[PDB]
Amino acid sequence: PVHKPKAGQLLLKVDAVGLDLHVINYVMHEIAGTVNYKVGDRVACVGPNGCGGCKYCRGAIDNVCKNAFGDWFGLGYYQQYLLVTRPRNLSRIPDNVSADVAAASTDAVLTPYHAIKMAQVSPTSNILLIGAGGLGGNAIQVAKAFGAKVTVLDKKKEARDQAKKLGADAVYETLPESISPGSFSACFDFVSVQATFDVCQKYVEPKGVIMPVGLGAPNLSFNLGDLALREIRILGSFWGTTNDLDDVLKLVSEGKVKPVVRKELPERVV
Amino acid sequence: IPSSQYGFVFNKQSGLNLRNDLPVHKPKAGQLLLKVDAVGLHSDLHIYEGLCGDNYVMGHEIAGTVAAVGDDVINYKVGDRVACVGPNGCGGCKYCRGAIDNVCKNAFGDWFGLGYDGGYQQYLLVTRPRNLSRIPDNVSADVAAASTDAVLTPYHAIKMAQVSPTSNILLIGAGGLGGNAIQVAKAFGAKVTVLDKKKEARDQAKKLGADAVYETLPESISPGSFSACFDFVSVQATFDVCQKYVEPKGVIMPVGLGAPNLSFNLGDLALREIRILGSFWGTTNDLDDVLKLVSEGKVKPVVRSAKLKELPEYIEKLRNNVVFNP
Amino acid sequence: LNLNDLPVHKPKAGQLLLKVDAVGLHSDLHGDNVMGHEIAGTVAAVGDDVINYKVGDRVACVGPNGCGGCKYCRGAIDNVCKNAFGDWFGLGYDGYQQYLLVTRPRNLSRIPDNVSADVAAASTDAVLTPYHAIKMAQVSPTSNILLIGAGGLGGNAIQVAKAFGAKVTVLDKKKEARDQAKKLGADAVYETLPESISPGSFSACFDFVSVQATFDVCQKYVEPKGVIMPVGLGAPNLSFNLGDLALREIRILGSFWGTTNDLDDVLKLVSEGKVKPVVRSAKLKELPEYIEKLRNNVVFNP
Amino acid sequence: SIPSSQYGFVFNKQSGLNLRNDLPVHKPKAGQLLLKVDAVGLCHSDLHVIYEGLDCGDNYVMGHEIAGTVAAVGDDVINYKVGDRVACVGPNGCGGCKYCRGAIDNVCKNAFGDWFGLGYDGGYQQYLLVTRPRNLSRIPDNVSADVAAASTDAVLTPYHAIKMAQVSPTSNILLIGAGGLGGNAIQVAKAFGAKVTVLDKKKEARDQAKKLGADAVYETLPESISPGSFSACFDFVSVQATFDVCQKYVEPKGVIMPVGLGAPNLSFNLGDLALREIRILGSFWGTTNDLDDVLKLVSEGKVKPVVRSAKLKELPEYIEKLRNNAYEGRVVFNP
Ligand SMILES: NC(=O)c1ccc[n+]([C@@H]2O[C@H](COP(=O)([O-])OP(=O)(O)OC[C@H]3O[C@@H](n4cnc5c(N)ncnc54)[C@H](O)[C@@H]3O)[C@@H](O)[C@H]2O)c1
Ligand SMILES: NC(=O)c1ccc[n+]([C@@H]2O[C@H](COP(=O)([O-])OP(=O)(O)OC[C@H]3O[C@@H](n4cnc5c(N)ncnc54)[C@H](O)[C@@H]3O)[C@@H](O)[C@H]2O)c1
Ligand SMILES: NC(=O)c1ccc[n+]([C@@H]2O[C@H](COP(=O)([O-])OP(=O)(O)OC[C@H]3O[C@@H](n4cnc5c(N)ncnc54)[C@H](O)[C@@H]3O)[C@@H](O)[C@H]2O)c1
Ligand SMILES: [Zn+2]
Ligand SMILES: [Zn+2]
Ligand SMILES: [Zn+2]
Ligand SMILES: [Zn+2]
Ligand SMILES: [Zn+2]
Ligand SMILES: [Zn+2]
Ligand SMILES: [Zn+2]
Ligand SMILES: [Zn+2]
Ligand SMILES: [Zn+2]
Repeated sequence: PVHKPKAGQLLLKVDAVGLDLHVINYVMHEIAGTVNYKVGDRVACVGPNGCGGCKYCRGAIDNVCKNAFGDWFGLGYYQQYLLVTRPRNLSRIPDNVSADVAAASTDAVLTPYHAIKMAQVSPTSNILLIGAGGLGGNAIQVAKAFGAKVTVLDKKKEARDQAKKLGADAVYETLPESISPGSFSACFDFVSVQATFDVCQKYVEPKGVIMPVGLGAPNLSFNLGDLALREIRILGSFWGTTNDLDDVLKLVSEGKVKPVVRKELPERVV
Repeated sequence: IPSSQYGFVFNKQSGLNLRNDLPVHKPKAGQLLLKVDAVGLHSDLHIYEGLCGDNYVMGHEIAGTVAAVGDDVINYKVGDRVACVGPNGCGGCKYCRGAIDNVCKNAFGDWFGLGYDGGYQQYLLVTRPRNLSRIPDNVSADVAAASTDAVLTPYHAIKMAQVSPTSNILLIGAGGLGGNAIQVAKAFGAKVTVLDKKKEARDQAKKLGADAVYETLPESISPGSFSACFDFVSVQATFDVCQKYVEPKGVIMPVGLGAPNLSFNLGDLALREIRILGSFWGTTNDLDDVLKLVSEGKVKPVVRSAKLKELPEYIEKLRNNVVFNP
Repeated sequence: LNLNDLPVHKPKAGQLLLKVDAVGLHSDLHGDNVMGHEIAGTVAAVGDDVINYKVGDRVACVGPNGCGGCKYCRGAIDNVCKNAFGDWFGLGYDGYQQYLLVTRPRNLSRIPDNVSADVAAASTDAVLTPYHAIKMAQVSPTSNILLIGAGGLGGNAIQVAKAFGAKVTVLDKKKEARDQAKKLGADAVYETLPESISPGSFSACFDFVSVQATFDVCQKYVEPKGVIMPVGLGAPNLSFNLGDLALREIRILGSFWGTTNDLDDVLKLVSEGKVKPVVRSAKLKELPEYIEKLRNNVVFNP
Repeated sequence: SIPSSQYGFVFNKQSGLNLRNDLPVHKPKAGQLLLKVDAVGLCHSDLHVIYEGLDCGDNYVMGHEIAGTVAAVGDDVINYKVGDRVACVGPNGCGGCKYCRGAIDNVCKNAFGDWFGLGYDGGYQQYLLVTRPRNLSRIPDNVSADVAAASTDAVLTPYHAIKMAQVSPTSNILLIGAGGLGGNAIQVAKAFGAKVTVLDKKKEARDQAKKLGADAVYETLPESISPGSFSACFDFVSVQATFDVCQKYVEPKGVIMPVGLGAPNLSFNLGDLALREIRILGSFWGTTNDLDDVLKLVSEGKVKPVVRSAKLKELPEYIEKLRNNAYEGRVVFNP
């Protein structure tokens, strides 16, 4: 029961789609396919699907578009053909990147890329990442590509092992006593419960940044005296922008990031 | 809304000519039709000097009222008052996405009234409504039109230079753009010193709020003491004053077009880490900002109105040294 | 810590001696073994190596008193120097006296000629602190800001913010603070934001109170990508809604006192008439009387 | 122990750079230290001083790329002790002005004419008196003095410029010149994640650029390279012809960094700079924090400066060689 219109629109034949739990009348957001654009172009979808006409979109921040709330690809707006209403929200897949890898890049890589870029990570950064799963594992690779030294905390042995293979410079279950408090230029929390926030706050340096990218609790608290006195910054981050997706696919193209991609959906995988 | 209208079309072979038999386009999905309320008129003269297009309605300073909208237009509705963002960016490239839709490669040759159709007509088809800015209720269409370049352009430069209330700036040339620059810079809280060779421009500069105005900087002004220098003339001599009087780590903005090339002293630029920044027109978001400043009374552009049919008479006048209502 | 035969130190090579002209007095009420952290004076003697100052220079002290040698100080962020914790002027290190030894002259700001020592002293914290926060938030003439709490700091914040060209809305529970806020140039002043103010509409929210309720207003009214600056210290911990912070990309930025360069900036604004701190003068010997008064709730010439 | 006399190379406007065997060795005062020089680099900037009248003062020991070991300290010095290995921050900032306080101690007004080996005494000698020990950076254990010396300028200068340009893993950058500075710039830029294209007029510098990790190296950019396609252009030569290539190939809103000093003046096309919003950013040397960052990159193996050593007495021979562009990479001298 398919669509087919195009006035300022295009038609995308879906080649790969990635797989929500917190969510759980629209087809359900990690999309790569084939058709500023001409038939045969390979493209990936920028989930936040910004309007393109507001101050946020114009802007460089099309991910926080107020007009598109409730109209994100597969989350307000898993199917064989997708009529793309707003072709501005597409990114060209490079020739050497497969549709499967592109699809797996549209969120699992895009999201930590956007946060790392926001934090202004550089080859002198000394960063802490908490949680090395879907997002976290890609965050390791993105961070290393920015030149950073990367320390990973994860409760799960297997995630610690994967983190070592993906290039982390140190991996631990808990930070040992020899790690000085106040020594990391940035802390990225992919878990975001209170305990994990409190470690970011203890181990972030003065003027450093805490990026609570995970969504593990509805509220978090920070110590105010400490945040003020040491000028800590907490920056929210959501998904990514169209330009960020271009950047991600370039990194993936150049071999700097290799996402791990693997419909019994009910039972990252693409 | 009518099916025909009048307007002034430019052709490389025969200049700018009245046509009273022009079509009025129906918007497609994604487009809108603007009823032109005011359209401003030196860049149109440059036309006589051989610059940008071939068979387009001129007029690049445009204010109007949305008359009809296509499908898939959700940001605007009939009756909305809007001003056009001249560079008319594509909206799909990295520059536009971006925050720098003023340097869009895909829109070169497609700017409003300078390659694509503009405001010297009654009804303008806007192919890219993203390139519109809402006119506040207390701002007239005439003043909005006069803001779309004369205020937009210096505002874009001043914002890029990151001027603040601790800035100590030098502006060279207080004419059309320079005078508006004075007002914009004061609204950012800056101290403003103005150099102009013409007595009348110096007088006007005082009236517009400059803190000091001079023909030449006196010997008591220390070299290396201004945080930013904006040069609205841009010949070598005025560049050299910017370079001598800019502070270390300060910025020179050569916003005028008085010479095709300018030289800088390299040892000085390097040692004192001087920055030279190019600036062109402005962005959509800059226009929103400008209209807010105008709305709040912080900037008051100077504008006289006339009927669009009078345009040829005023073109000759400007050529020998104003907005239009269609 | 009490009052008439204290010694006067001779500076070593890299030090200087400051003759105190004015010293300001809330935090004093709240290091071990001279207080007074809002200091203006005149250089009275310099040590052999000192090239940036000479006898007769009028200077104000930047309270955090950074070490000058660490990465934070080198840096541009001398206000968060780890080495100087416990060594701040009048809060761990020695203005409530006639002559102050400045170990570390980099932590001084030249007072402009047309600014009095009294005003300079009242600028060193009451103006410096909100200036530092406003500058960090990158306020501009297009900014639409909310300030909560219009007292000592908040009132100066109003004037600093208006100098940057911002539109300023003030919330305060106390009628008299609302009145002062109106006089100091705020564009709108309220006891509670009326229902007509749209949520998500302010580019920056500065909370000079910083209890939970006041944080929650900042979080409801800050626009996407906007900034919340919890400058007050009204609770030890505050909480934020995560989904909202992430989804709308809100930023919370800590701010502490100010830097040496910020103090140069503040004294320039004061010099140019942009900010006019409110100050009454008295003799330093009167200090104990004014301390009691503020408790049951001014600058001093030694 | 420490001798009371020593040898070194002094510059004077009247008679150029000359060996002297009767130089004093100063005893530090309270806040000072004495550095025994282990390695000192030679820079193309020494040539501008000797042969082009680039005026930095008169009558000082040259050598501005300095690594050594603390030989004695004055009474009040606690941050360093005898035996510490340190490299000098060339601009030798005052520490007390707004620029130094600041984060920009490289453009200190007070220190004009007082830079190590360029107004104040430098490293072409056995023992250097350091008046301001703030302007030192600790050499990590695994970094040799020769490499640290090369790092104080040949690496520091391009690091500072690259950082100022905000190079990232999505940057596509052009570097012109692959000698002392340019070779390091290659490695620094790769550590920031950039794609790097190099131009050099000398075959042996091109060959070295390839070995240092450049993604492309050319004499002249081929036709397949689109104008307006580089996010940043770093010119380590800075003559009009190389500036023009930066200006043709930089993207809109991109940056041109004229780090080299090959002409007294350069010109730009104004219409092009304005229309495409090109930025030209001056960059000088680097800062104390930058040097700590650089030595950490070198220590972590991300940057491996190309350096060959020689005895300080050989300096006049290597000066001639550099003047004729006769070697690649840096040469440093052991006193
Ligand atoms: N901000 C955004 O735009 C955005 C986008 C996508 C996902 N998310 C959120 O990011 C989070 C991570 O998603 P994912 O897909 O990578 O998750 P995932 O399940 O693949 O991985 C979670 C990891 O966290 C580790 N972990 C959990 N609790 C821990 C603890 N207490 N201490 C140390 N390690 C711990 C687990 O061992 C696991 O390795 C989720 O909360 C998700 O809702 C946010
Ligand atoms: N960030 C720093 O570096 C720094 C420096 C100095 C002081 N401070 C802190 O800033 C805060 C204020 O200091 P001050 O000198 O301005 O205090 P103040 O007593 O002079 O002013 C406080 C004002 O807040 C108002 N207020 C209190 N609670 C309120 C609420 N719930 N809602 C609305 N208004 C309320 C009061 O009516 C009064 O007008 C203090 O917590 C102080 O410790 C911070
Ligand atoms: N801005 C600063 O702070 C600063 C600091 C140090 C050096 N410099 C300047 O940087 C420049 C480079 O110094 P260096 O020590 O690396 O020089 P070097 O002599 O070690 O190397 C110069 C390189 O440039 C190449 N080259 C020369 N002319 C060329 C041209 N026209 N086109 C392409 N390639 C060319 C040569 O083949 C050689 O490989 C010098 O001018 C020096 O004065 C500037
Ligand atoms: Zn939008
Ligand atoms: Zn997903
Ligand atoms: Zn575009
Ligand atoms: Zn115009
Ligand atoms: Zn410090
Ligand atoms: Zn105080
Ligand atoms: Zn050198
Ligand atoms: Zn050098
Ligand atoms: Zn200095």
